[PDB]
Amino acid sequence: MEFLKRSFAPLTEKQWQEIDNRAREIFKTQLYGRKFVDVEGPYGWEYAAHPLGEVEVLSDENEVVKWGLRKSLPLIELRATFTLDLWELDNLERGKPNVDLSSLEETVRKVAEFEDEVIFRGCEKSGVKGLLSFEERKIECGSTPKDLLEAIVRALSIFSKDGIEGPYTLVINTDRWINFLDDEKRVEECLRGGKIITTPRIEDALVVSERGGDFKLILGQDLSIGYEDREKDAVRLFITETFTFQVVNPEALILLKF
Amino acid sequence: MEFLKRSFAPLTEKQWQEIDNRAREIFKTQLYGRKFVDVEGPYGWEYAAHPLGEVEVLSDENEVVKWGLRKSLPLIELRATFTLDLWELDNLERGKPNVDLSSLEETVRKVAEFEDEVIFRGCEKSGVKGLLSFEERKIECGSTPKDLLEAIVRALSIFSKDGIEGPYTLVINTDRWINFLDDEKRVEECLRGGKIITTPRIEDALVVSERGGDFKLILGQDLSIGYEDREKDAVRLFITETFTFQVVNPEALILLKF
Amino acid sequence: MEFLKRSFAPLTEKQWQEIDNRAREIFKTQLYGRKFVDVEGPYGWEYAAHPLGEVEVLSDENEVVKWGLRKSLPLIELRATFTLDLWELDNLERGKPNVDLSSLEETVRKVAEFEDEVIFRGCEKSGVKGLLSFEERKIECGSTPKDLLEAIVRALSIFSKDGIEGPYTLVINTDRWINFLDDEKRVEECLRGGKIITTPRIEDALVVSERGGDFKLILGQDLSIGYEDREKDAVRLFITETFTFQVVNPEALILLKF
Ligand SMILES: Cc1cc2nc3c(=O)[nH]c(=O)nc-3n(C[C@H](O)[C@H](O)[C@H](O)CO)c2cc1C
Ligand SMILES: Cc1cc2nc3c(=O)[nH]c(=O)nc-3n(C[C@H](O)[C@H](O)[C@H](O)CO)c2cc1C
Ligand SMILES: Cc1cc2nc3c(=O)[nH]c(=O)nc-3n(C[C@H](O)[C@H](O)[C@H](O)CO)c2cc1C
Repeated sequence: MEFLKRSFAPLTEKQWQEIDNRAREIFKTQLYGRKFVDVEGPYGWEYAAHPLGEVEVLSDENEVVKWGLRKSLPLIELRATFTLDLWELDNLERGKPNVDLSSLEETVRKVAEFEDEVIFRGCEKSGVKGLLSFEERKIECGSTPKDLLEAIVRALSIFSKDGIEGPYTLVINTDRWINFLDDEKRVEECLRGGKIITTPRIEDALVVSERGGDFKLILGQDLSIGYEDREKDAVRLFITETFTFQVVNPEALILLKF
Repeated sequence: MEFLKRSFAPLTEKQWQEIDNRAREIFKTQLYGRKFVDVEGPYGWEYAAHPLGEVEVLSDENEVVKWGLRKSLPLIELRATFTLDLWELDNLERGKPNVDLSSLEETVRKVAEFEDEVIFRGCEKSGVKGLLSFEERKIECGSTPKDLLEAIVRALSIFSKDGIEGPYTLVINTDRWINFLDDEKRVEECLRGGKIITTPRIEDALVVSERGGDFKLILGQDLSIGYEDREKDAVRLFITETFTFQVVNPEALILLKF
Repeated sequence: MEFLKRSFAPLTEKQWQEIDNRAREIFKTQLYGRKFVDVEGPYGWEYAAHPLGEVEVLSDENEVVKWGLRKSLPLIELRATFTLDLWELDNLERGKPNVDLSSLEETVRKVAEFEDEVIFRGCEKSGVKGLLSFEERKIECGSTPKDLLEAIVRALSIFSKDGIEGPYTLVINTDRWINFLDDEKRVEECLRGGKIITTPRIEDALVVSERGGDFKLILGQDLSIGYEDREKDAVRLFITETFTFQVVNPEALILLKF
């Protein structure tokens, strides 16, 4: 990882270990997307496109030679920077255990919010599609604590129509989960071993499968931390990665508008 | 399988694997009949009758020599054809994962519907009998969510009268299952380890056993896919098999008219 | 090479060998570009982009997170088709040595013309640059048979100014080579072991080096021949590849306008 200029920063290694261990936990908890979607292995730092397979024809018709341009998806790279003071980072070697890191977490939350917004609603500039854009997969639901049990069965019938099988899971808003609270074992038994996930991002529910191979995530470099500069008395660091995301089968996904 | 002219089709083997894997799943999910009935092994492509055992006498009475013709059941063979384009099937070798197969599934559903209609109501031309034709095995049921628990017990008594035993199962319409929804563990305990199956074909319920040997299915050739022709730019394929079905004991079967 | 549907064509292998051997020679003679430029190895049939290294920034300024899209070069794929009769292709097995192939060569010339036009003048849709577009590398020349000897020296001085060294070569129009014909050993000695190449494409001369690494050619699949169809009595075939081209150092190249 030589492109991360790590050996040129005035910090002993213990402070590096502390910073990494503090960031990893918020990434483990705050990324909802990685729980069901699938992940393809790391490639490198310079991989710069992914192939679809199609071809676009630009030539005329009455020609002896014909030609066209292949198509692909270009990755995304991001970078965020923050500042940390040196006296407080140095108080660690004297013995204090609860050192103060109060600007790391603030940006560590914004990174995750941005990524989840991309996965759930998509950005048109890069030409991606979001899970809330396949509109024609809709059913209806109610409000009384019994309507949910009915909607789950009516959805598994449509799954059974096609070839989708395997374990199922439900993804629901947090505030709506209050009304249906009094019974939970019935919901878990109707899913036939399913799991419930509650999130604050979306405003309704949706139902998905978990057999494998329907949603893919392409990573060039995982999230990493590195050095930038030395301002006056406060060191400056950054965090970065490169990624993209594709949805293969629009059939293993049902949106339950309330 | 040389009678399936497979080596004379302009497709590399990867496309064959893709097509087989796409069809197998819909067959695994959409065939309700195969779940409880029993299946006898494959024989061959030219087996053309099955023996009952009876004899029909055609001669007169005052003769020194008497003769008659044996009786049997003749199989059924079916064939369905569809067309697939070549440019889209070729986009697979360039790398695209979500190739388009939108006429395979349409007929793959009609085949299953036809077969289940034969098993459940029978065709008079071939002289078969359907599970909804043994009328004299009837009881009565109600609508309140408690009536089902009563009907199950009243049915197991009549099973206990004869020699039928072993695990039991219930087969029910999908739309009716909505009313009796609030309690499910009681139904499962009264069956003493039974299972519930919901289907959209029939309009009421019925109760069967699962010990083994009461319902048989005779297969000559399992469902298979093969080549027919090359029209202009779109290849053409077909799907086929041969089968028949018999019901031995009309006693391990109870119909609950609502 | 299974994507080239070769085993499904009604031709014995000897005719395949004959056709390949007839095409290879015209490709060996008619491609001027491959003589000095360098070639990078074959990758595959689905490689679909090449990375430059740059990054384009699209976000605003006053944001906590910043993002941008990486850039690349997309390949080119081409396909050309022709028809060959069967009676004449069959006269080969009886013994005739000079069989008639009179539509193969006609398109085999157009393919090469198209490719050389791309290398020498570039196509704006794919965003390439041609050797005749770096205008600011110009000098002047004359007409008398002595002016060429002067221009070569005046060009090698400018090469010596920078780091360019190694063997040199000259590329010249065919019709102009008539005037300077009477002396050739002097030109060859001033190049200090150089070589002269005469072409009918360009309208003037230019001087290049040959040390290695200044001009690159990226190939996905080399030129290949395959089967398409069977019309009535005349089989139909095609020829294809995928490529792109880049110019690294605009300094090892001098254009001598007459
Ligand atoms: C007793 C004492 C200890 C200090 N220790 C540190 C230290 O470990 N790191 C630091 O950046 N500044 C430290 N400072 C402050 C620093 O030496 C001084 O204020 C400079 O002017 C800050 O750039 C210390 C100051 C005092 C009086
Ligand atoms: C660049 C290009 C690539 C093509 N590739 C294919 C192909 O792989 N399979 C195909 O059936 N037709 C292909 N076609 C179309 C086909 O060669 C031509 O339109 C015939 O007339 C179709 O029968 C292609 C056409 C172009 C311009
Ligand atoms: C003696 C004889 C030999 C022939 N041999 C060939 C042959 O090798 N290939 C062919 O395509 N047609 C051949 N033809 C022509 C072909 O059999 C016939 O004209 C069909 O109607 C052409 O499609 C032959 C015709 C004759 C009279």
